[PDB]
Amino acid sequence: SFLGPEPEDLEDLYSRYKKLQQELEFLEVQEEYIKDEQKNLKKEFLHAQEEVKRIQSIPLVIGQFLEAVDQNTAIVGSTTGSNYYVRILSTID
Amino acid sequence: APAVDTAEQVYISSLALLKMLKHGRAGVPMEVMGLMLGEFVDDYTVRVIDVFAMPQSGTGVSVEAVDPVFQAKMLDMLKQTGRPEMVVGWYHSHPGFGCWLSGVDINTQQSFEALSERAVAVVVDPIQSVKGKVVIDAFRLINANMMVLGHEPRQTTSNLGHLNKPSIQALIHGLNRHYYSITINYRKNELEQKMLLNLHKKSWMEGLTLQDYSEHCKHNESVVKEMLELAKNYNKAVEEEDKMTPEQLAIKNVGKQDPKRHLEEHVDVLMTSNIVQCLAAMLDTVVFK
Amino acid sequence: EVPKEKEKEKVSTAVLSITAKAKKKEKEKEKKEEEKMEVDEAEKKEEKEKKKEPEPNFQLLDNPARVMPAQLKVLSMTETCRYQPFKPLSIGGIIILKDTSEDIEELVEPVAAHGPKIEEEEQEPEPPEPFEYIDD
Amino acid sequence: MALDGPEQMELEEGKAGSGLRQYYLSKIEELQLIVNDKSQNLRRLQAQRNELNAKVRL
Amino acid sequence: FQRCLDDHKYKQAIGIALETRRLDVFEKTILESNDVPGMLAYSLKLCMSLMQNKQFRNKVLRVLVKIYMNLEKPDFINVCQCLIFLDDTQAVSDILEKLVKEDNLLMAYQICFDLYESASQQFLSSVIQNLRTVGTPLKMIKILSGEMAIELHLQFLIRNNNTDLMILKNTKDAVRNSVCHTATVIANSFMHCGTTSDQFLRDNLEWLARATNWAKFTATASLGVIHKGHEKEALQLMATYLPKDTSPGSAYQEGGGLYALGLIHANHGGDIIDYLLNQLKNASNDIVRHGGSLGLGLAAMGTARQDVYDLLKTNLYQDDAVTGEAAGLALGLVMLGSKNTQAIEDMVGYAQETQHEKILRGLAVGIALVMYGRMEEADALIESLCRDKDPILRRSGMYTVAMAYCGSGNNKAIRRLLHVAVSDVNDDVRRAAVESLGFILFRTPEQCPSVVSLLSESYNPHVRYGAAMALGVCCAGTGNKEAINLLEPMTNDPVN
Repeated sequence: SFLGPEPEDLEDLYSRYKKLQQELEFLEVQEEYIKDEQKNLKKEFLHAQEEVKRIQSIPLVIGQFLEAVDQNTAIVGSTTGSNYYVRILSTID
Repeated sequence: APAVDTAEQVYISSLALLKMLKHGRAGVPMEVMGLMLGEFVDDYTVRVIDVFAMPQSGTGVSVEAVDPVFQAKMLDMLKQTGRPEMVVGWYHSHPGFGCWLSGVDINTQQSFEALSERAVAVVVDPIQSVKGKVVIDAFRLINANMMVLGHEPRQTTSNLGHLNKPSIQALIHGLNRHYYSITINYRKNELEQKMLLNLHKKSWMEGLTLQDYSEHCKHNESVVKEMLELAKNYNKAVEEEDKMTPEQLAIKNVGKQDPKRHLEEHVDVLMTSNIVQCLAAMLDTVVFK
Repeated sequence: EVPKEKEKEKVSTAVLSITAKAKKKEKEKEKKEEEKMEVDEAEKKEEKEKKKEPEPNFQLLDNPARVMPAQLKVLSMTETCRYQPFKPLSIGGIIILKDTSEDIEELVEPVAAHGPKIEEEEQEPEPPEPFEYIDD
Repeated sequence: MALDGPEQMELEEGKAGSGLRQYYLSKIEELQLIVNDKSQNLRRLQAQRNELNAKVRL
Repeated sequence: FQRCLDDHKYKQAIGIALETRRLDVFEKTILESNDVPGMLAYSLKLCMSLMQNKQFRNKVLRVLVKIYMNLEKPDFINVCQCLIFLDDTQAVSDILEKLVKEDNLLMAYQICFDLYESASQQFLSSVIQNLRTVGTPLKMIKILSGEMAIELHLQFLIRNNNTDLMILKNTKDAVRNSVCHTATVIANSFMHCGTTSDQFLRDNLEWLARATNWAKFTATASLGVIHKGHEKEALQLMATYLPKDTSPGSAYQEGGGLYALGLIHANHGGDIIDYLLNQLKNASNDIVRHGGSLGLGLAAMGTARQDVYDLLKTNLYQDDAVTGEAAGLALGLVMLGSKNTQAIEDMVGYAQETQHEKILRGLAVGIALVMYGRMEEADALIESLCRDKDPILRRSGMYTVAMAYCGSGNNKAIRRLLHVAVSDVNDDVRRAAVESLGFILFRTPEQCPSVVSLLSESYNPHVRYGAAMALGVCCAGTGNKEAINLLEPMTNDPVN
């Protein structure tokens, strides 16, 4: 037996849930596209790769690798009898 | 001042971008230039309808580079087809400097500048530009004296920036002073794009075409043998090989001639070839027989 | 705040260190018989700048409307305090039941303008005041 | 109400109306399941993407 | 529903009634709910949030206005929501006609002052003629036009005003003003909105002359917002710059003086509309005409007239570069909030015809205003624009969906913008798409930082600029915690 105000409170639980579900439906559409966004980012990537490729081509000097102190920078000795501490392009293995 | 002076976006047609690049590439390492033929619309749109090149020389990108014989001759052709165009400006390649103007470029830039305040010097990607994704920028060159008067800021306004450094801070100083990487957009429509997308008509036959079965069967056999070798190296590795730094990995998980990588390359190539070769032959057989 | 004023105050503070320092050093405590050294009388200089205070208060979220739990009265065509953006509900509250504006329904007055009756009650004087007058 | 406690009537008594609330809550319970897995799946793609972005920007 | 009726809760009733989608049920099957503020308002938002189907929503909102209209006290809140959302004359006309019977003159004014802020500016002009027939308790006209109304808000704005000129002075005095000139004028124009700060402009007359290019146009243009609804000073300031009184300086200054004039008097257009109309005919050329074209369309809102549409449409055909941009925006403003096939056609077709860049941008925003509260009907238009050959046309579609869908947040609208963005590497379409999302989602503004973050990560810094915008609009009245932190690394980044 009910005739109190309690069905108002019970309604609220449902009412909040329905709007929250709707926000998620916006996110459903976004989940499909984000898989597509990766594919476009890979396209941008490949065009962006052409930019590293220009430094990778001539003019180039040949050196000899002394040893790797770390990934991002290393110790090298160029073919001049001068040694330089220089950077590694995209952390070569 | 009631002066215009501002940054000019270049609207490049599809024939004009591909052609300029071609010239620039052909030209390496000698600096080569050529004129931009076009129409001017709007109040900062300079449109390059077409381009032609001035001959490849060790004396180019100088006032000496522009020849009256080639320019006239080229203009005369256009008339019979019935295309009226004005000299909107000039393009060039420097393949011994970046996508910035160089000292030799300055004399030519000045003459065109005086003639049309709406003639720019465009540096077109060759293969030397370190920051080269085929970024083309158009600049005008002023001097220091002009800047302090306040001629310099006008030029810089109304463009979206972007930082480059293909030749250290000296380039950057000139780059800011000029316009500072002016935005280039391209005029295209869907019909022109589609012609550029497909390699050839022949993909139709070729996509179907298979070698000899014997050779397919050989491929499968070659990879398997290769993979079998790598296997031993995978076995020790699996205990970690999620670790950062290749130097550290070299001892621990056999990071010297990495088995994960070798195995993944072998599996990808083998996979796509075997399926496509099976599919093609089998599909053709049902239609023909 | 503008820097111009700030420069003036920095120089005025400095004068003080210079004057105390002057007399104190001059006194010879190293050429009289007693030596307690004159190098220990080495003072330094000071200046004064100021900049606006940052202090986040009444923040439920970074830049809500900054909800007060406490209410105040604001007059028509004025913020005696300063009102905050987008509160449709907190403006109106309960209309005051002694003012010359009252009405048939309560809290029908968001910051989108409303004009209540004077049929219900008249007490306090009505002030009309557009900028009409100033314009023409 | 509950998912328990039988009682007579339903015509307008209102115990049924409250009882339906407990079933209304079952509907959100059906829905909570779809939503958590959608957040986890979006997250899966984001991890991969964040990793791709880092290379290009760099 | 009978157990629910027996409990006598209106709040429970709207929720169940909603599920059933039956109108008699929403009011209570035998009318027993008579609370006019509170629960009643809640339903209107509920119907919008869950449902994406207009037809049923328009019926519910309308039925709820009529059942209350019978009651002695109607509410002014309930008619204002229908009025924007439906773009129906009826909702406001129904409540004001019952009001005649009452002879609460006072009540009618209260609704009208409310109507002006809340409702579409263009829409109010059509409403006036029909209200006169049903009858009023005429006196209504001044407030509905917006002339009286604007003047009362001006006393509010001016007295409280506090914000100094001093920041602008230092930079202008120190070094030459050209680029710096732009910087000063937008900050100056925005800060002193609705207050007397004519003081700065008038003595520092020299300030505007030193400028060049577009900055020059922008400088004179900036004044109007500062002198919004001052009919006093507005004419005088603009005169110098106009050929009305000496020393016009240049075309840019004249064009900007007309734009400023159009801004000041807009939304109560009286004597000014006729002068700018004559000027429109007369000049019909570039830099001067831009501002005049723009102002003319603004002046027309809140009094209406067909004549302004035709003249902007001929001006656009002629292929003047500068003015074309203004023309496009102004066509969208005049026709607004009813839908007009001619407006949509002219702006869409003209884009394809011109290769001139200024004209294009202007149209692209323009098609969007006129579609306001169409909802689903806008879908067909955005898709076409996106399908089109030119990359610029693809940007114009994004506008169309942005304006139309507001007042809802639906699944349908979002999906196509995103579509454009992934398919194309292209810098403009990605940045464009992200902004429009934030508008659709601000009817549940919490969703927006999640979606905008994903897109900002991308290789193009272009998308990031749009990301910033998307957040801004969404949160613009009141925001979230999350929106501010997202924006914050971009402020530090040194990409400009």
